[PDB]
Amino acid sequence: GADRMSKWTSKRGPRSFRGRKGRGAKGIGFLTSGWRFVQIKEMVPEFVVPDLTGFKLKPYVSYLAPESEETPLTAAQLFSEAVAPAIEKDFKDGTFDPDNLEKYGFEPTQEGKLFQLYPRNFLR
Amino acid sequence: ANFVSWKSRTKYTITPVKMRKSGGRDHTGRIRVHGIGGGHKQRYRMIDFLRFRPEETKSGPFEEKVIQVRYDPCRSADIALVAGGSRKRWIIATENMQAGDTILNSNHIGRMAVAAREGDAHPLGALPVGTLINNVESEPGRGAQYIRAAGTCGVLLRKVNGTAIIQLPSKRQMQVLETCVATVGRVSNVDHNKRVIGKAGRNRWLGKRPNSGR
Amino acid sequence: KARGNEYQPSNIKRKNKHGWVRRLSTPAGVQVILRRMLKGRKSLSH
Amino acid sequence: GLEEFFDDPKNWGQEKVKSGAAWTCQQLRNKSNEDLHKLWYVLLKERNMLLTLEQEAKRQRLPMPSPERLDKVVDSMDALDKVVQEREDALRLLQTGQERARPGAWRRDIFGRIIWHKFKQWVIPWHLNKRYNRKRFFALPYVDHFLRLEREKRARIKARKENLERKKAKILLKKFPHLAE
Amino acid sequence: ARNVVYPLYRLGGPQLRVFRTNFFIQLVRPGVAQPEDTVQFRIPMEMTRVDLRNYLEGIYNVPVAAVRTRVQHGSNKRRDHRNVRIKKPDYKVAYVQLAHGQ
Amino acid sequence: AYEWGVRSTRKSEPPPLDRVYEIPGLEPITFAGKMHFVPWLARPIFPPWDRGYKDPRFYRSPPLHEHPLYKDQACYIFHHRCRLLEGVKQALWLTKTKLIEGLPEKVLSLVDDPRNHIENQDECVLNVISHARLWQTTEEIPKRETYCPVIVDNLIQLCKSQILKHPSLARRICVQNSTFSATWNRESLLLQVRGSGGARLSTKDPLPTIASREEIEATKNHVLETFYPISPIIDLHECNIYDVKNDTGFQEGYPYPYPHTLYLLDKANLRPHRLQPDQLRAKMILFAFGSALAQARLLYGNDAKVLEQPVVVQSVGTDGRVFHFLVFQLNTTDLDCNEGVKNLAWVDSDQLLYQHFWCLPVIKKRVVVEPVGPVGFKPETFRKFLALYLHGAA
Amino acid sequence: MKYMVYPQTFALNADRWYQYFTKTVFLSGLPPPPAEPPALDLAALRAVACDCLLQEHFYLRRRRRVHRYEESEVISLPFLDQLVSTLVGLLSPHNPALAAAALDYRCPVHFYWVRGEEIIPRGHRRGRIDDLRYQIDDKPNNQIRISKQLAEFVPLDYSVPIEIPTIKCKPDKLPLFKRQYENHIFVGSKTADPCCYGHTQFHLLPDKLRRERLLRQNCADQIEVVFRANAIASLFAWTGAQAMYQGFWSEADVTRPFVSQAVITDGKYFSFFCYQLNTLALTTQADQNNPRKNICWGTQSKPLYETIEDNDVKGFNDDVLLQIVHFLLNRPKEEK
RNA sequence: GCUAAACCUAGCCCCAAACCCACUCCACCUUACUACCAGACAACCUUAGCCAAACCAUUUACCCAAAUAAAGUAUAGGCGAUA
RNA sequence: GCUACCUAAGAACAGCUAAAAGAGCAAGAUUUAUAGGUAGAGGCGACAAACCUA
RNA sequence: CUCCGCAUAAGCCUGCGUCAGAUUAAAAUGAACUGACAAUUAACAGCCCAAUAUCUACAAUCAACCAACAAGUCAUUAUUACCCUCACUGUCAACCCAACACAGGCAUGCUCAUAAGGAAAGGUUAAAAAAAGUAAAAGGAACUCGGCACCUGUUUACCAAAAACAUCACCUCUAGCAUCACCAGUAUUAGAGGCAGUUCAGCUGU
Ligand SMILES: [K+]
Ligand SMILES: [Mg+2]
Ligand SMILES: [Mg+2]
Ligand SMILES: [Mg+2]
Ligand SMILES: [Mg+2]
Ligand SMILES: [Mg+2]
Ligand SMILES: [Mg+2]
Ligand SMILES: [Mg+2]
Ligand SMILES: [Mg+2]
Ligand SMILES: [Mg+2]
Repeated sequence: GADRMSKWTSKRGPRSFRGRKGRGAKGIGFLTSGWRFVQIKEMVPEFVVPDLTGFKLKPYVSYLAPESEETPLTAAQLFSEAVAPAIEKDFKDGTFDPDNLEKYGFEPTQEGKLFQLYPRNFLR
Repeated sequence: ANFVSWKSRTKYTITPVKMRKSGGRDHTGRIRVHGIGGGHKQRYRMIDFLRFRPEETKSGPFEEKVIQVRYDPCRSADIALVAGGSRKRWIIATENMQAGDTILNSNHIGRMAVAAREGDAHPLGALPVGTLINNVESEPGRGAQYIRAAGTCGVLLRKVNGTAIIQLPSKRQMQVLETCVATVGRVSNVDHNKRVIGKAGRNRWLGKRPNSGR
Repeated sequence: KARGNEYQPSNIKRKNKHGWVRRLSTPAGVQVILRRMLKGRKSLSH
Repeated sequence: GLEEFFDDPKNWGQEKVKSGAAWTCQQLRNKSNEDLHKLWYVLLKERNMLLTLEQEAKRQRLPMPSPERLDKVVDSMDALDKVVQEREDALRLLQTGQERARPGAWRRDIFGRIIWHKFKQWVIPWHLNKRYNRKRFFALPYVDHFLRLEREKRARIKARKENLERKKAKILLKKFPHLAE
Repeated sequence: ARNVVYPLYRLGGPQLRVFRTNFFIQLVRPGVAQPEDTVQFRIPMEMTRVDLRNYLEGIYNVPVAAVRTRVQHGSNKRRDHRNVRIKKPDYKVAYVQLAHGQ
Repeated sequence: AYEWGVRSTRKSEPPPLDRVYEIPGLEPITFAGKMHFVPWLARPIFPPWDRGYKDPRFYRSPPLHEHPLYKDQACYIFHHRCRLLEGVKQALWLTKTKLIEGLPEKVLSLVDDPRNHIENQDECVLNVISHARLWQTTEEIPKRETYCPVIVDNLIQLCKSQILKHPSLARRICVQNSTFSATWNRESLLLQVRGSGGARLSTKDPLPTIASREEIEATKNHVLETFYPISPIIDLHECNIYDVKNDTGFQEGYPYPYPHTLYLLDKANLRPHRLQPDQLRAKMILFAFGSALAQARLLYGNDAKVLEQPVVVQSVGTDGRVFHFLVFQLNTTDLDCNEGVKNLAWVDSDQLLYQHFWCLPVIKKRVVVEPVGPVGFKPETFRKFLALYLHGAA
Repeated sequence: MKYMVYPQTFALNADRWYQYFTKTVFLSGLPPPPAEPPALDLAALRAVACDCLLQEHFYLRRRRRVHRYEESEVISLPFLDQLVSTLVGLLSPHNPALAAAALDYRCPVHFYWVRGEEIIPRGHRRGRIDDLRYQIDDKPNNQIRISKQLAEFVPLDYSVPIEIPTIKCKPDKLPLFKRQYENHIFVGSKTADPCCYGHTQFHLLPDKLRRERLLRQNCADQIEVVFRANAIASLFAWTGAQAMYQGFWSEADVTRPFVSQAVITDGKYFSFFCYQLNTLALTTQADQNNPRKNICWGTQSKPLYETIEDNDVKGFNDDVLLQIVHFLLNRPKEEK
């Protein structure tokens, strides 16, 4: 008699089932003695909203705009525009040496960084 | 959930321990012994059967005072709360055990037969020949496994070459070393057999359901 | 006197008896899931 | 304020509201990260206003004014995510050489299927994790036969589709004989 | 944000921040009579009332006194021509009370 | 000897290790690299894992011996939940005190004259009993966990109305949640008393000494009775991690440092949880002794000498219906030896305020046999209660 | 089914909604002085007030650590008990009634009443008239019950131009929730108790409503609302229960006012309220042409002290303390 | 005159040839589709009965790498059936 | 999830004779909610060779 | 009329709210069917807790007196560790399991006759037969298979009888022992068996 096809949700089942299951909201704390909930400020996502005053970009773009070819960014293109110039200058001056990759922005490891690329430890 | 034995407590205590009935089923959940089921809820009192168990620091013979003698739902005999030093424990009560009495537990074999005092625990070899004994152990330090029921008492027939011959309540000779502790006297509730159940309903209270063979 | 009312719905019983975790608990139950996957069942289990 | 959720009071009631084109990925790619961050909230407030108007139109049982505005805003925000994701993706490759942001591994499951298992974050090591260890990332021999039946089921479906395509081609030639080639 | 892994927080770690939230909300007309200081929203399932208060205050600069939410069940009664149930999606409803007597 | 804990309930023994570990120079290939178990690879051996930081909700405490306060010599602590097997007799030995049946003449004398009795005392006391046992809550029959605290509080409030007659009663306060600690040695046994629970009646002035020096010296002849084969420290918490410190319960400068009276409540609904009459009196002696000892050690230091100015502390113990009264004088702080001057304790026991209470009328054959209200009320008990309260202010 | 009315509530602007449910008009300040055509030892009362404030905060040694979320129940609650229990004893010579009064500790006060009607919106009972039922289950920290009623603050037919607030939506939007359970009318003791009249009530606001939390929740204007809502609900429930203990009800309205006083504090800030119950005819029928209104007087919360450093209380406000004494010195008028 | 009737596609079957499958994001072995705590449960072991012998009791079949032929031959078998 | 038995932890039972508590008239070898266990060469059965979702 | 009703639990999952409909019930207002729109807001409830050692003989019954037996839901301390806060989820209905003439089933609290909840008659006629109810001269079971008035426990039947099984007692049988049943038991124990009212008077459409 039970409905197998319908989605299983916290509305279904007895009181124990309904309390335990949630709707996908991320937890922001823990439960202590007496079912008291302690909210951890750091767990609560902090919205980083910028100052939009004096900002020229708007939701839409004027139709009188030169269409351009789509060129997705690649790791090579980023290297040629952000890292290649510094190495090219140093190589001419002979200052460049392999041991000093970090001078041009290379990170040997992600440990100790606030925003680590892999494994990603920051929200969108 | 599969059967888990309630007998999981590892530390001795005099506090009654909550018991779980089996209903005649083994760990497989199938009936092994028929006619077992229901009854009144019972709490287990950890009975100490190694009468001669001195305290951790102390050693040698010691004495205990009978604080209380009370009914036990888990056995036919009555039990006695005995306090010695800073430790209390549950023991089996003798026929004349009473509150306030002092009892002795010794593991010393005298050159002769020490005077037999009810409720004391001496080595079989020390006990006089032809004395009613109870709570006898097969091996030194094993703990009393025999003559533990209400009103039961074995006799020490003879002591020969470091061994003792005792008559079990079933009139069967048993031979044990002379360093095996035992308790002088009959077990409490000598009139246990006399009691009449009277009503079929009483059997259900004792946790015994109908058993039909065919 | 009642007839045809064998079903006494209980979500706890239904999940425990026929649930996903129950099926995976034994090799026979896993094969139950495999057969239903092969047949293309919309609901593999309760 | 709360009025940001609604369109310019002048526009209320107007059958249409003229709007510009959606941002393209190339246009956004020229902008800086700080500009994209500010543009996101500019687009976000516009999207919330349009979503609000769309719902009120249903409540009033009337058509939504200029519904294509919502399609444009969703296109621009999707493009903004792609442009920002590409920058992070390219940066990750250079610094770590990792294709994906989230660690994972190819695993076999209890059903014998090969799956990409995305890793979750834990405070304790896996060998001490009671719940994680209950999961079985292997299949036993009894799964082998079902894998063969599943493979043969896949082959039957593929064979039917290929056969049908060839049949349709013959029907096409029957109706259009010049297509013989 | 929704459909994104949250960086696990350990005691004493940095604050969790979301630079480009993908939460989109709808301000809606109440179906029934509400107090003057009450504003009703439809928000995503994953958005908590704490998120909504920060979301409105941070992005819209709306002082929020109280926030309450509930999960509205969407009817699954409708059947298509194949006699297959059609699911109206469940959505979350939020009730926001404006601060400062607004 | 029968061992407790059946094998089936004990943790299963580790599986037999793979034999590849036995072979020297061979590295067993394990599933540790896979990060999950597989039956066809050897089980890894994992090094003990440490979190590396502090996480309160998952904290583990160090081994007991490593604790900073761990001591090789055990200390026996008496607390509110300690139930003495020998009751008062054990308490008398532990505190090196002599027991005198009844209360002192000085205390009782205060209530001897009618001018000290409260107006309509019997009517007022009867209302207190009816309020706590019948009227206080919506429940038909209030339970001991509620009526026992209320009856004592109201009785103290009834005695507090005499501030009009005796203005000195303004110099006393009733303190809740106060705790005191006193440590002393008896026959080389380290003893401690951690006092908690009940109400502490505090006064700005010390109580007068009940017994003169002549009576204090007469105690030398008295010999502390002993119980054998029961230890004096039975039913006490044998503690190995402890601090040998003396605490009256308040920091320096408290306007009411002197513990006038200690009120102890046996407010347990279940009879087994409730203390026995003799056990409750034993708790009163130790708590009264503990409070007095804490005062003596504070004023006169940690030395073990006969006190020139003894300390008097009173205690009242009740379960809501039965009251026990105690006056304790700390004559000596030299407790290590049985011989010498001994402390004096005046104990009045098993004083019933009322025999029984009927919350509902008893009806037999549709006739009201017994009406609701206190049964067998004994106003004498309250006079003893009033006498202890008036003591030191009248 | 009835609405659970919580005197200590988190609902925004609850005081306005509670005024409608109880038909209560709220006035600022205290009631006009009682017209009338053993000195008070202020130095001894200030000392005792500071000896209770410093015992809990400083002198008393705590075995365990007191966390911020326990202060209200570990420090504030015991302080209020002693402050009341000691002032009543010290002031008993000045006010004879206190000597025979009954002092309660966290005793329940219940009041059940009907106010207004509704049309059942849904179900098999849709369209039928149903009474709007309300229940208050209060638990004041301390309360003083006397055996003789206090004097009224204004006449029974006292009227004011201030209108009673109305609501344009259902009470559920406060928010308010309905539950069905025992309907209790309780003054803190059963009817048999001779002490069936109310003197003063002492309320400690819960930690959830602490001033600090309200400030960071953008609810600074709600600080005074919490105090007012607590007083209106609690004193209405208490006086209403007292009137129903004398046989009065909606169809047999009170023939004399029923007054009571409340002191509402969070452990540092104190508020003083006076309530006069003039009518119980609150049902649509009984309240058809009923001109009587219930009156509640209240003051703005003031700090008793500013800070406590070690054993020194800095900033003790005698005005707040004297106001507590004035409430405790109110006595039932004696007969000729 | 109603009810109806009529239809040609959807796809499917058998071969041949080629060795197939599958990580947007998020969720999913706990009550699957559930962000976030000291694991420990671990897989391996003759297929059976029976088509037939007109019953049934030993006895017959379902795989191991080249179509054909040797050959239904050698051989096995209540020397029966049959293999 | 029926039913039989059992386990865990719950719950219900007016009046009347009323000593005795008892299917007396109208508190028990009673009834009952919840979760769990025992499975077909079997289980369970105050044994009808009954019952174990016809 | 009330047989209930309201609420909770369990189950169920939008399933008589608004608007519209050409759909639907006997019914071209109603609508539980279709389309669109709206809705149930936490205080109630669910969702809990740092470690190690240690503590926990005294039922309940108005718990007092007098009592018992089947022997019982209710408790800590020591030291270490810990400064933070109100998230998440259930909340609608004329509703479930059934049966398809409610045939029936369904836990708890409160109300104890309702302040809540409901409608036995589509209209007519007033034949038979049939069902139920009521009244009935004289008689009062006549004529009819048969009217009405060695303990205990289940069973078919029911006023019931009977037998069967169970079982107190009784009897024989096997067993000298412990860490999963028996049993945390020990021959005064455990298990397996056997146990051999009529007549009369009175009343009734029988
Ligand atoms: K439903
Ligand atoms: Mg909610
Ligand atoms: Mg709650
Ligand atoms: Mg509801
Ligand atoms: Mg009605
Ligand atoms: Mg009808
Ligand atoms: Mg008809
Ligand atoms: Mg007749
Ligand atoms: Mg005849
Ligand atoms: Mg006759």
